[PDB]
Amino acid sequence: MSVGFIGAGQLAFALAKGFTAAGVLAAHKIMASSPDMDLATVSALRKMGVKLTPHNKETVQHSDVLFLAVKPHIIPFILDEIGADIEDRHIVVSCAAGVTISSIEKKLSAFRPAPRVIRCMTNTPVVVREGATVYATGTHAQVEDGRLMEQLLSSVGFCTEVEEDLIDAVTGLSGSGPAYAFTALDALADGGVKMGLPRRLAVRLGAQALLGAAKMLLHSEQHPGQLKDNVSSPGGATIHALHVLESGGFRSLLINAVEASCIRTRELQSMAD
Amino acid sequence: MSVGFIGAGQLAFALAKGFTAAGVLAAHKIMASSPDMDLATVSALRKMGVKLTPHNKETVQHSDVLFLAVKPHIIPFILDEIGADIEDRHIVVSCAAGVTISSIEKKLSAFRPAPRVIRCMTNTPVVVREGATVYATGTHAQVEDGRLMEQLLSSVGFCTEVEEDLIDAVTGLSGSGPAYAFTALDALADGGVKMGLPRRLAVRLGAQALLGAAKMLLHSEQHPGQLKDNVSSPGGATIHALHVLESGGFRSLLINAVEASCIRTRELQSMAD
Amino acid sequence: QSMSVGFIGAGQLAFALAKGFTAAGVLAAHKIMASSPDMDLATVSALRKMGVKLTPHNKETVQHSDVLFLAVKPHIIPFILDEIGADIEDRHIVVSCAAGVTISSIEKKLSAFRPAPRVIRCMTNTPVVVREGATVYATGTHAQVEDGRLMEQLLSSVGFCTEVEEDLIDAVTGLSGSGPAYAFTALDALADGGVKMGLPRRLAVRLGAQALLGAAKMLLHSEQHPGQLKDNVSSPGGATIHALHVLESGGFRSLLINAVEASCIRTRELQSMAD
Amino acid sequence: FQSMSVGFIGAGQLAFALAKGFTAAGVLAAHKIMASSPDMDLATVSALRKMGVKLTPHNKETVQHSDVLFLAVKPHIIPFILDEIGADIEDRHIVVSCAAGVTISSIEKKLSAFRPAPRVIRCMTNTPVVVREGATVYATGTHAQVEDGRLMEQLLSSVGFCTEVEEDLIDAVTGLSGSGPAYAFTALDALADGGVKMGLPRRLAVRLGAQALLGAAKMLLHSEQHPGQLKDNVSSPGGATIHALHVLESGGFRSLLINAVEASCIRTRELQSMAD
Ligand SMILES: O=CN1CCC[C@H]1C(=O)O
Ligand SMILES: O=CN1CCC[C@H]1C(=O)O
Ligand SMILES: O=CN1CCC[C@H]1C(=O)O
Ligand SMILES: O=CN1CCC[C@H]1C(=O)O
Repeated sequence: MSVGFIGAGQLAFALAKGFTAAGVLAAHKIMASSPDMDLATVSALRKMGVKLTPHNKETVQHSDVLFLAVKPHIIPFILDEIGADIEDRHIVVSCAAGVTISSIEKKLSAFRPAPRVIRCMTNTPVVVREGATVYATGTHAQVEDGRLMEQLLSSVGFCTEVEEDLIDAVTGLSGSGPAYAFTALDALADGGVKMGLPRRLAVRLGAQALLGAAKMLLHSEQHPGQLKDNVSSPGGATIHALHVLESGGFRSLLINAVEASCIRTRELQSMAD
Repeated sequence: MSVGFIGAGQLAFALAKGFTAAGVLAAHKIMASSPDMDLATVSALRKMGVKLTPHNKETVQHSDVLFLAVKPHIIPFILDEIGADIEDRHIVVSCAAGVTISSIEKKLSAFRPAPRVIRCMTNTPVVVREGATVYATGTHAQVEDGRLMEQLLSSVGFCTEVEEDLIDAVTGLSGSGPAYAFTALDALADGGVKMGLPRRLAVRLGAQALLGAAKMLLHSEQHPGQLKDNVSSPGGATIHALHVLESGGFRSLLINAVEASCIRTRELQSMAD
Repeated sequence: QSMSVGFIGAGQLAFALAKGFTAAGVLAAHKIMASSPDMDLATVSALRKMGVKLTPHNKETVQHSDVLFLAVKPHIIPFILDEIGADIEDRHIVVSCAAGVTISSIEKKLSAFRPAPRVIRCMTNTPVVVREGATVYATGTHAQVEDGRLMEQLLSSVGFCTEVEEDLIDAVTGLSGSGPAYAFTALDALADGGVKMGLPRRLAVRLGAQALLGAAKMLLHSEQHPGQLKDNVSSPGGATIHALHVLESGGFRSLLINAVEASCIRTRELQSMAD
Repeated sequence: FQSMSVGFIGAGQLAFALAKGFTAAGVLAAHKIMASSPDMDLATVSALRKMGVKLTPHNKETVQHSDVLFLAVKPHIIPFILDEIGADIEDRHIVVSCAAGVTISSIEKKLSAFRPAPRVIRCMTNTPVVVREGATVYATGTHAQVEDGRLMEQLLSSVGFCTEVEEDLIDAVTGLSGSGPAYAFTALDALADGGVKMGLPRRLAVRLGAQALLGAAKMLLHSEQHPGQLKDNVSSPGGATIHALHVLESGGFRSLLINAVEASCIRTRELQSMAD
């Protein structure tokens, strides 16, 4: 099979790099297109083996699965540019935040009547094949289309099917989650440096701490609260540090963040509607 | 070689499980001892293949490397119990928080004059072989002793040598860090549930988000701030969520936490001095 | 070259551009004119001693200028356009500096007189006066391609300048348009802190200003983003990382984000209020 | 001073920044500069090599081939350096400590155990010397000749602002201009986040924020006004800027920067007293 990318943002690069690292796709069977392709990401993808072109039309003509990794504002402009080139073989996979299956199908249906559409919310760590992906199938997607999507995106991380009305919430949690983590890792590093550690060592240890904790959770049947309980010894350093987190309302800020991101995602649909 | 554990807390179990999963030690070459061994962790370690005993003395007699995974309060009581049994072959590895190499050597030197002592700060994710470990070598540790320690603890995570005066700070960062992460994952899950996701899915996606983000950081040369910049698209959901984190002082709470844990660790030394 | 520049309005922004353009030597002699209803005598004196021609009639500036800067308050823009509208000619480039006011609304006023007014909208800031301004501009629907290039070269002589899409200008206003006032507020507070710890006020003002200029210049001359530079200069256990913690505890970052957003939102309100 | 050699004990960020500024200003030949450091596997050590600076692992070699000696090491290393090279300090030497908090008195006391009249200067500079826009103060020790202080004023003025102060002000200077660039990097990172939130590309938001701050600082430096008057001058009635100033005030923005200068100054004083 052949995969194409319309758009060349951080996400298209991350997916193409994950797919090739996963060995599920010969990078020569990947094509990308952009309006502005920087001399870096161009040389990044050209050194990767990904054929490029500045015309979205050529990418559609040589690709089977079409990932749309463009800003939600640009999706309808793209769809009306390539809709005449959409064939029956194509599966159109929108990664745009908020943009609904219905709006994409209604644009494409003006050309050929049964577009096969999938909507997905994934994230940048597909680049190291630890992405978190959900997807919903559209009204003309054959059953095999969803199984293919599940197989392909599982090669670069966790992936599961959801009902479309959960995707804005998923965007607030795992779509934006890596930025929450980078912010937390920056701050944990500042705390390590304050108490005397070299910056390099502080960044490394904070990151390894988070990675091991998350893997511990993924590999147990327990919820986060029981694990917190398990590792907080009576009277110890850790329970003292947890108290100062609670005193600033640490937990509510992360709830606030998921909510704010989910709500903004819904606005990005409405503004594009 | 043969490894022994004095104490059977969450840490001794986590290390023994990591070592056996790593295949660096035949679990029959691991011995553990505890004052109170619960019928679970006993059956956990007995099903694992680890020989047990309720006498610390037998564990010393059949082990080469001796991990002391007991509360800092109990260390000097242990040392005066086993000090007469310490032989020239033994390497004594203290995992206790705050307890200094000097205090351990001064206890053991009352018996035989050149105890080989190592101090380390590791964490529970060694159980899934993603620990974060630092260690400092004592005044009679041969050079090979530190290289052995580095090899053994690298089989269950990241490991590096540090000067002893950084270890209290490391405790505040990666020693306590998993609890910070479990707290954050609990709260991120509450945020996902608030916006409509099933609890199971919310826990899974938050954890995968954190793991992928941390792996992304470990696999780039960049610091956390540049990665935050890379994934925050103009006007998007993520930058909106980051603002609400900043408005609650999210960053300062994690700095507060590392500081509080490091300071409490120093108190645990002084109270034991 | 042979080109002439005119200012309608004589507030602090128009003064700052006239002074910066003359310090740049980018125009021939006597090529700058400015007009206003009630110009204060100091501004009259300063501009006159600068070589800038002055007149109370906006029509005179229009008639002797090729590039026309409108540096008046957004509320005043519709009245000026009604006054000068019949005097706008094909050769003219109308550059609006008013916050919020859209190219669309300017072209709509001017088109009732002549059909194809050449309009550019820009957001610049006061430090053009020392040739370190930050300027963005957007071109209107009847601007020739050479009009944007002319504007770029002109405003580059007094600072950074780049073209943007018009829908970014409100956000630029919140960042570099209001930026200098955020900096003056910060420098006043840093000086207060220096004085609290025992420095003379004069020394505290100078040191804080020099620290901010040096820091901004470091960033401009590196490929790095600010986060990496913060990491580079915060030594373990040191005085600087201790002070960064107290900034974080008060949510220092969130306040500057709040400021950019508040200025951008108010700028959007200044368009609609005119519309 | 086309004949004098400059030496750096320490080859870190400050040493690189000064050496780069000194050579960029043409005030010193790079081959007249020598630096020593504990470990050579530093990015700063490699950059010094490429600049033409001579590097050595032995502090005593630096001492023996330099006339002006910059101590660019952490405060708690100063007493260890002074014990190592004290016997090699000759009469021609000017010793310039850049360490935060460490007093002239403590440096002279160590060196005087060897030769009796060490010429010592204490300074507090900052990283922007690397683009020749540093902010520097210095105080002269009890055996410094009058030409030593004016030589110091001459050398450091080539990489930014420089003035002599009484020593009891240097801890305060550290909290203001020593730590100052870090306050600005934090402020620039947040302003860029603000620009991005409102729809600007990140690269453009970084560029515009930096240019705004540079131009503001230069405006202030080039007037006789204090910052308050300039804030008044650029804040038009009912406008976007004054609305934004109000939200800064509502979070106590001014008090946070006062808190910062104070916290850095207090920590600098602790760094001395710990070493004492
Ligand atoms: O209880 C957990 N931990 C991990 C670091 C040391 C110990 C403590 O909290 O004191
Ligand atoms: O910019 C990053 N992301 C990830 C989720 C969607 C997009 C956004 O912020 O709008
Ligand atoms: O680390 C940076 N600096 C600049 C001033 C002194 C030193 C410190 O923070 O202690
Ligand atoms: O008053 C100052 N300024 C600078 C940006 C625009 C204008 C305003 O605040 O509305």
